[PDB]
Amino acid sequence: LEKAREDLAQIQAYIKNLKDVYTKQMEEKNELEMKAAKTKKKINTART
Amino acid sequence: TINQMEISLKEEEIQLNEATEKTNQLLANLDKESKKANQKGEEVAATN
Repeated sequence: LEKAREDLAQIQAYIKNLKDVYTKQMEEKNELEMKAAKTKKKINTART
Repeated sequence: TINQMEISLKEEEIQLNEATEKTNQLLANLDKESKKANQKGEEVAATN
């Protein structure tokens, strides 16, 4: 049980890191999407 | 000048799109790993 509890604490820390890591990844993805939209608008303006 | 700017923008854009695809694949792999970890954690929690 003590070994299991240590493993469980490690797992909870890993889950929080994954969740926080996932939120950071989502923010990065949103920034990338905004940059892509700006680049597409610039390309359309350039073609016109 | 506009043609040169457009070529540079396209190079940044194609490169950015390739980077986005790679990031999405990495995110999908991370999500699959997280789901496997969560199932293992649930089994460990039940045993505990």
